Amino acid sequence: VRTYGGLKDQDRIFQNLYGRYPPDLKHAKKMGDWYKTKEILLKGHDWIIGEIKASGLRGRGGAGFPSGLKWSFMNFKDWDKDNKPRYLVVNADEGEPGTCKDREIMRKDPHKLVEGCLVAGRAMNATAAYIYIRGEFYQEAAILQNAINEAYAEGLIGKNACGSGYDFDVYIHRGAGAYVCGEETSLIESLEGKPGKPRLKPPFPAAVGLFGCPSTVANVETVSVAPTICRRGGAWFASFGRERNHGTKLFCISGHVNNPCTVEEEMSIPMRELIEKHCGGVRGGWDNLLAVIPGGSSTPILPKHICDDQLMDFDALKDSQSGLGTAAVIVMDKSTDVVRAISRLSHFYRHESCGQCTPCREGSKWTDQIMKRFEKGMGRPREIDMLQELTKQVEGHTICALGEAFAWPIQGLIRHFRPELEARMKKFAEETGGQALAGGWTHDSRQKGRLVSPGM
Amino acid sequence: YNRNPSPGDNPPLEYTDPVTIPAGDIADNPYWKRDFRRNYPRPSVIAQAQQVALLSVGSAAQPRVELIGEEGTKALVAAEEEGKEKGVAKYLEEKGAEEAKRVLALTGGLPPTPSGQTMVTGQWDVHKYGLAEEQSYGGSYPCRSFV
Amino acid sequence: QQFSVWKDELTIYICPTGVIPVFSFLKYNTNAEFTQVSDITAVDFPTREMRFEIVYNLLSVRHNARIRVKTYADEVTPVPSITSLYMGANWYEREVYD
Amino acid sequence: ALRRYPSGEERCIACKLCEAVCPAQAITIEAEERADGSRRTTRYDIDMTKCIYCGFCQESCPVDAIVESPNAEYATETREELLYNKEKLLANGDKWEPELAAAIRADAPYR
Amino acid sequence: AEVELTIDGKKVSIEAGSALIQACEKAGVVVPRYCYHEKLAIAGNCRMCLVEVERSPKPVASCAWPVQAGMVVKTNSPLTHKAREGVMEFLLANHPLDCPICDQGGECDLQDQSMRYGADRGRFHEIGGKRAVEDKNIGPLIKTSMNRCIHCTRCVRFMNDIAGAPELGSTGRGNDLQIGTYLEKNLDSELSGNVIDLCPVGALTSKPYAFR
Amino acid sequence: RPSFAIARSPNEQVFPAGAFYESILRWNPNPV
Amino acid sequence: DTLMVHRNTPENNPDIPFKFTPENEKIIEQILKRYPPQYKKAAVMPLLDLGQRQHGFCSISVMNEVARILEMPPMRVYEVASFYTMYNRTPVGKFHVQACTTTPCQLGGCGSDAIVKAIKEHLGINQGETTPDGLFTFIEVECLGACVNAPMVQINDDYYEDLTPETIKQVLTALKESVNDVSKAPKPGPQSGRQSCENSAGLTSLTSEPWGPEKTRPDL
Amino acid sequence: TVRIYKPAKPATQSGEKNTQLWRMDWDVLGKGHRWENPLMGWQSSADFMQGTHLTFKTKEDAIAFAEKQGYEYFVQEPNERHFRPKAYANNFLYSPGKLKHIRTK
Ligand SMILES: Cc1cc2nc3c(=O)[nH]c(=O)nc-3n(C[C@H](O)[C@H](O)[C@H](O)COP(=O)(O)O)c2cc1C
Ligand code: SF4
Ligand code: SF4
Ligand code: SF4
Ligand code: SF4
Ligand code: SF4
Ligand code: FES
Ligand code: FES
Repeated sequence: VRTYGGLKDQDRIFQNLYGRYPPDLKHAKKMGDWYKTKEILLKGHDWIIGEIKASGLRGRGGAGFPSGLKWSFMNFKDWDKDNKPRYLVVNADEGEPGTCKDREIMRKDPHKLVEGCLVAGRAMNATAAYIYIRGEFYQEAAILQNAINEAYAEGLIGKNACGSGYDFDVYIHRGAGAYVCGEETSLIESLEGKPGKPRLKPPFPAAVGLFGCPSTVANVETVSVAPTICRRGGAWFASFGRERNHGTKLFCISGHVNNPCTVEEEMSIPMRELIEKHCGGVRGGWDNLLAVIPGGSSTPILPKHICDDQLMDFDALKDSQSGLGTAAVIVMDKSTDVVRAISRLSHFYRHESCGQCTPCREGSKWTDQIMKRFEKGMGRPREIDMLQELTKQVEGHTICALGEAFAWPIQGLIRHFRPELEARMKKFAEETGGQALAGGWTHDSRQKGRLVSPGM
Repeated sequence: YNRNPSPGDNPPLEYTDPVTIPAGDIADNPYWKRDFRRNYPRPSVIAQAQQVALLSVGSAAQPRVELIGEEGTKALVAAEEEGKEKGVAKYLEEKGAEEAKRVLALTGGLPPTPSGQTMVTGQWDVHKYGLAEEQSYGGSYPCRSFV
Repeated sequence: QQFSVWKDELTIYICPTGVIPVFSFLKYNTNAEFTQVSDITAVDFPTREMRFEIVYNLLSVRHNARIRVKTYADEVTPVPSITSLYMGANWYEREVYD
Repeated sequence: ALRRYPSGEERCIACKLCEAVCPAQAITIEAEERADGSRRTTRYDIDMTKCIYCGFCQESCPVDAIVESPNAEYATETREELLYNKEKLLANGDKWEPELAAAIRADAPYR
Repeated sequence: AEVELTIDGKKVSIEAGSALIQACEKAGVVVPRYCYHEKLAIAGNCRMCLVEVERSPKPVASCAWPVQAGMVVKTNSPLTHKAREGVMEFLLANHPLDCPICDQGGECDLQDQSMRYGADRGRFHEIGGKRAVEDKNIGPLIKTSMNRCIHCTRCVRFMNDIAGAPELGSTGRGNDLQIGTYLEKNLDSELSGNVIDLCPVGALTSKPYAFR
Repeated sequence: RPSFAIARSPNEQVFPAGAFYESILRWNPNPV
Repeated sequence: DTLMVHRNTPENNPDIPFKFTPENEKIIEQILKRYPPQYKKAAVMPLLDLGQRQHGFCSISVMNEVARILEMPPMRVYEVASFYTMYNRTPVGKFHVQACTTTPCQLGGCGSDAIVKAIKEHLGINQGETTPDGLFTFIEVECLGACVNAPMVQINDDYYEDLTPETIKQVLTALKESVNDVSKAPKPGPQSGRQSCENSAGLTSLTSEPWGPEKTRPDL
Repeated sequence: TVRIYKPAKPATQSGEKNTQLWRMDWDVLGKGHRWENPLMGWQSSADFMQGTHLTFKTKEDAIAFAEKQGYEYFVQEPNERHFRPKAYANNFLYSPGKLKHIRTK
C-alpha cells in the first residue's frame, strides 16, 4: 500500500526551523511570506474557510478538532449586524511538558505567524488578533513583536492590510507563569485581566469570548500553517497523512534518545520510523527502549510492544488508548524509574491546577500524595484499584480538560505497569515486616498505638 | 478457668474489628448499589376502582383484550372510567353471576387461601408441626414435644 | 374501600359501619380463619377530618397468616365494638378509649 | 466523671452531643469562649436522679471526655447531693482517672 | 417565553433563558448544591449539581446549564449517583475533622448532603496528611476557621456584587487557594454579617455567637 | 537580612527594561 | 516557602511609596492603547511586570500603584499577583536561578538532578533561599518549554540550556563576575555546539535551497 | 392564641424539607414561659404547651383543627420567591462603556 513518512524538503512548511536565516522581514519574503496575501484577502472569507475545510487541518493544540469547522463557528447568521469587536486569540503559551514547537516558531520564523493572524482573522473576519505568549518566552516575545512592528511599518497589518481595505491589528500579551493559561477559556480570562480560571461552556467563546465579544482561540502552529495551505492549496496539504490525519506536523523528540531535537514530519509516520531516522536512535538501541509518552505529559504512557507498530497521528494513538496531544514524544530508557517519571508529572499537575473546581483542586493533590507512596511502595495492591477509580471520578466532572490531563497519565501507568507497582509494594512489605495499611502506614501501626480505622 | 483472666486483662491489641469485603472495601464498592434503605418498597394500594378495571381489561401479566395501538387507549380509560363511576358491587351485579365465577377463576375456581409466613421449605407456607421422634417426658406426663 | 400490601403485610381498609360484618367474615370463614385479635390500637392524624385511625391486627393459626384491618373514627363518631366476636378485644378497646 | 488529658486540660470542648443523645434529658450544658479563646463549657450539670445509666453519653463523645466510672457506692442523704455540677464531675475524674484509663484501655478496641 | 422539558419524566414549564437548576426546583426535584445560591451569580466550581442530560457525553452542571425546548434530564441515574459520591469524596478529603468544635454543626449542608449523596465511609488515609491553612483577621464580627473552606466563592460573590465591598478575594492557586484579604483588613460593610449565613460551612462564623 | 535586589532610590532601575518592552516604544500603527 | 498572604515587612509594607519612573509611563501609555478603553484592567499583568522590574519584586506598594492606574480595587490585583508565579512577592536575588525538574529534563541528556546538585554545591544553598551575599536565589520550576534542550536553567530572562555539571558551574560564575564588567557575561542559549535545537550530529533535513513563491497555485 | 404558618427555610442552609408542612404552635406568654431555677440555674416553666407543636398538610386542615378545639389562631401567609431566569452567560456580558463592576468569580 502506501507507507507514510520521509517527506522531501521541498514539501515542508517551517523551513527556517534551524536558524539558517535571520528573522527579519527581508529574508521572510524569500520564503514566500506576504507573497499573494493581497489576493487572498480580496477573496471572500467563505473561500478561506472552505479551503481550510478541504485541507483537513486539525488543531495542534492538543484536542485535534477540525480547524475550518471551528473557525466557521464564529461566522454566525447575523454576525454582521452586531457592532461588538471580534477577536482572534492566538495560543502562544506552550506549557505542556515535553513540548517545544511554538518556541521555535516564534523565535525562528515569526512572519509566518504574523500573516497567519490576518488570514485566520479574515477567515473568521475578526477585527483584532491577540497573541498570548508564555511569560518565560521573553526573548521569543521580543522577536515576535519586532516582526509585528515591521508588519505595521510595511503596511501588511494595520488600518489597510496590503491595500485590501481590511482592518486588522496584532498585539502581544505575555503571560506570567500559569500552565492553566493555555486552556482556551482560561486564556480569555487571563488576557481580560483576571486569574486564569476557565469558564464553563454552554457560553461558547464564538459568541461570548474576550470582553464578552465573539472570539476564537487557535494554537500557534495551526494558525501559522494557514497562509501556506491557502497559497499552496488544501489538496496539497491533504496529500500527506491518513484519511482523517492529514498534513505535516512538528514533533518534539525529547528524553532518552541519542540526539534529541524537533523536526517536522508527515502525520501518521510510524513511531519506529521517526526516532532512529530523525534523532540518531534511542539510547541503547531499540531493544533497550522501555516506554514512550507519545503526545506530552497528558497522553498515557505507551510500552515497548505497543509502540512497535504504532503510527503517530490522532486516530491511531486514540485507538491505542492514548493521544498525540502536541506530539511531545517523551521517550524513556530501560534503565530509568518509570514510576518516578509519572509521579513527577502528577506533581506537575498538582502545581498547575487553578483550584477553581473540587475534583481537580482536591484530586490533583490526592493523587500526587498517592503517587509518592507508590514510588516507595508504601501501600497494599488494593490501593492501585482505588487510584484507578479516583481518576474516573475526575474525568468529565471538571470545568476544564486539566482534569483529564492528570487522570490519563496515571491510568496509563496502572494499565501497563501494574506489575511494577505491586513489586515495589512487595519490596516494601518485605522490608517493614508486612503489607502496609492503605494510606502508607506500616503493618505494626495499631501495635505502636496510632489511629487505625477498621479497613485501611 | 472461669472468667480467667478478667476482661480487663484480656490484651487490647489481640482483638480485631472486622470488615467484610464487599461493603468494607476501598476499591470495588460504590455505596449506591448497597443503599437498600433508599430502595425501600412502597405500599402497593388497590382501591375499588382499580379492581373494577383489573377485572374489566385484565392485567399487564394477563390482558382480556389485545389493546393494539389506538382504539385500545380509549379502551384503557373505559376500564378506569367505569371504576370511578361504579364499585365492584355494581360491576358484579350488572354483568351477572358469570363473572362472579370469574373472580374465583383467577385462583382456580376456589377462593384463595392466605399466605403463610415461614419459607423454611423455600416457599411461603404454614409450618408443619409434628411430634418429635423422642418425647422428653415419654408418655408419663401430660406434655408432648413438637418439632 | 381499598387494600394495600407492603412486604409480607396485607392491610384492608374498611368503612366504620362495616366492622361487625368484616370481622365476622374474617373470624368464621374457612379461608379466613382469623380467630385471634392480636392487638387493637389507634393512631392520631389531626390533619384528617376523622382524626383517629383504628388498627386491628389479626392472626390465623390455621393458615399461619396475619391480616391488618384499618378503620377510622372521630372525637364524636363511634365505632362498633367487637367483643361480641373476640373476648380478648375487650381490654384493648378500653385502652383505645382511655 | 469528666476527664482530662495528660497535659491537664479538660478534654470537653462543649460539642453538646452528649446533651442531644441523652435519653432522659439529664444533661444541661452552657458554653462560651474561654479567656484564652478555647471552646470550653461554663456549665456541666448531670441530674443523677434523671439519668438511666445507659452509657449513651460516653458512646457519643469524640474525645472520651464523659465516662461512667465503676463506682456504684455513692448513696447520699439528700437528693440535692445528686445534682452533679461541673466542679463535682471534674473532681470525680481526677479521683478515678487510673481506673477510667484502665477500663478505656480494655474496651477501646471494641468501641 | 416558556420552554417545556422533562426532568425524571415529569414536564416542567420554565421560562426560556433560565438555568436547569431553576427548572429542577420548579419541577419538585431536589438537586444537591454548594456554590449555587438563588441570589448570587452562577459559579460552576462545586460540581455537586452534575446531572445527566440526553445527548451529552459528560455530566452537565445543572446550575449553569440553560434550559432548552426539548431536553431530557435524569437526576437519579447511575451516572448521577457516582458523580455525587465522587464529588463528596473530594470535598471531604482535605476537610478538617472539626465537627464537634465547629459552629456550623447540626446545620451544615456539607454534613447533610454527605449523609444523603455521599458514601458512608471515607477513603482518605494519607500519611502525608491533609491541607492546613492559617486563619485570617477580617474584622471583629467574623471569626475564621479557614481549614473548613470548600471554595464555593459564595462570600466573594456576595461581598463584591451585593455589598459592593471588594476587599474579599481568592489569592493563590490550586490546593493552596485561599479566601481572605491578602493584607489583613477589617471588612467594612454594614451587610458583611450575611457572609456568615451564606457560608455553606463554618469557615466564616460570628465572633459574638462563638460557641454558645 | 541578606541584601536583595531592591530599588533604593525612587528613580532607580533595578532590572533592565529588556528587548520586548524596548520594542513596544517603536510600535506605531500609523504606516511610515 | 511561598505564602499566599501578605506578611508585613520593613521592605514590604503599604506605607512605602511607589511610583513608575518618569521613563516608564511612556511604556505604560503604549500598553494601555493596545486594549479597549474601558477594559484597561486587561493591562494589570504588563504593569505588574513593569512594576517589579523597576522595584525588584511585586511589593504591596507596587501592586497598589498598579491598582490606582487602572481604577481597580487593589484586591483584584492581589489575586492576579498571587495567581501567577513569575511575580515575586518577596525580595529575590540579583540572579533568580530557575532549574526545570519536570520529567523531560529529568531524563533529557544528562538529568537535571546533577544540575540541581551542581547548583546546590556551588551556590551553597538549598531550594528556595538566596545566597548570603544576596546575588542568587535558586528555585526549581516546571517545564520551561526547552525540553529538547534538556537540562536547562533560566536565570533572569535568558535560557542557559543543554547543561552538564561542569558547564552549569562556569555559566553561573561568569554571571557572578558580570556584576562589574558586562563583557564577561555568558552568552545565552545552549552550549556544546547546538545553536538552538538542530540535530547534534548533522542536519537530517533542510539541506537544499529553500523553495520560494515559484510553486504557488496559478488561480491565486 | 396559636400561630398556623409554614416554617421559613433556614438562612444557614439550602434544604427545604421543613418548609413543606404547616406547623401549629402556641404563642409565648409574658409570664410563666421561663424563669431561672434558684438552685441549679435551670430554666423552669409553667407553660404546658411550650414543647408541643402540630403538623398539618394544608392550611385549611390546621384551621379546621383549631376551630374544632376552640383555639384562637393567627394564620401567617407563606413568603415565596420571585422567579427570575439566572444565566451563567451574564457573568461575562460586554460593557460598551465604563465597567462599574469588576466581576471576580
Ligand atoms: C489544561 C490545558 C492546557 C492547554 N495548554 C495548551 C498549550 O500550552 N498550548 C496550546 O497550544 N494549547 C493548549 N491547550 C489547548 C487549548 O485550549 C486550545 O484548544 C488550542 O490551543 C487551540 O485549539 P486548536 O489547536 O484546535 O486551534 C490546553 C488545554 C488545556 C485544557
Ligand atoms: S480542572 Fe483543574 S485547572 Fe481546570 S478548572 Fe477545574 S480546578 Fe481549574
Ligand atoms: S463531654 Fe463530650 S459529648 Fe459532652 S459536651 Fe463535652 S465533648 Fe461533647
Ligand atoms: S447515661 Fe445518663 S447522663 Fe448519660 S446519656 Fe444516658 S441518661 Fe443521659
Ligand atoms: S463545616 Fe460542617 S462538616 Fe465541616 S466541621 Fe463544621 S459541621 Fe462539620
Ligand atoms: S469562606 Fe465560606 S463562603 Fe467563602 S469560599 Fe470558603 S466556604 Fe465558600
Ligand atoms: S451547584 Fe452547580 S456547581 Fe455548585
Ligand atoms: S521539561 Fe524542562 S523544559 Fe520542558
